[PDB]
Amino acid sequence: PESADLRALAKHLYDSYIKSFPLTKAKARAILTGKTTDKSPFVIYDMNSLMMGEDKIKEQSKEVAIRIFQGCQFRSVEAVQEITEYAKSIPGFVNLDLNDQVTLLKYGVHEIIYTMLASLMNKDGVLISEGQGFMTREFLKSLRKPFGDFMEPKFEFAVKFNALELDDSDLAIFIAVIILSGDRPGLLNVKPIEDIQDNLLQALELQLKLNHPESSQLFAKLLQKMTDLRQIVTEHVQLLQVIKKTETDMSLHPLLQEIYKD
Amino acid sequence: PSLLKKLLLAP
Repeated sequence: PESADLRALAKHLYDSYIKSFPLTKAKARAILTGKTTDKSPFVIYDMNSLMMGEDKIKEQSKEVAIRIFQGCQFRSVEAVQEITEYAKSIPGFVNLDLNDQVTLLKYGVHEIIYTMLASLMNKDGVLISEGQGFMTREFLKSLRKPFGDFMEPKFEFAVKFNALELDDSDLAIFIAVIILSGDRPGLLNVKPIEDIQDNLLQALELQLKLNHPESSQLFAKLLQKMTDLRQIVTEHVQLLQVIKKTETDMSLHPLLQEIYKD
Repeated sequence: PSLLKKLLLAP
């Protein structure tokens, strides 16, 4: 009854997630485990392989570490746009005050970016360029000191998050819960957001009980991952300020400028 | 102006 409506909501979110995000976790894991008929991704594991694959997985004369860092930022821009399209499919979201929709995305998108990045990661590297490339974790760690630790916190989160074995159906609801967070700074009307989130949280709990019946306390673990993601984003913002106060001539995409403006 | 607002309004 209420339960049936919660399954219909879960399915609606899954279907909209499929519409919004071209590279799902299911498709990504198939590439990572080599169980797909598609062409294998080009592996970037050192400076030589970067040179060989850079143009295919995409001139300028920036140092390698800066080209990699800024490429990651451009992927983030595309992710923000996909997440925005997904948010608009969450029932109730587009009827919220428009300034509150902006606030929810501004303070939520990076948490979602990290969540979905885990889908593209294993302990050894990350899929890039819509799955056409694979950049190793060791190569990213080898970059000059300001940039050599930029991805490592994301890998650390991802290995632990991926141990929970969530699928795309689980992730669709988890992401929606995060977007509909009523405690973001400057929200004008918190109650309608909390009401939507309460229903999404009920849908998530039922999804996890049905889809992960042997995974004790998985719901509580995911609530804790939401808290962890906020701390991860905070640390990332700190690293960016460092990168800004030590590096020079670093163009930042205007969409990221809006999101990072504090 | 807000770029996020523009994305939110573009159907």
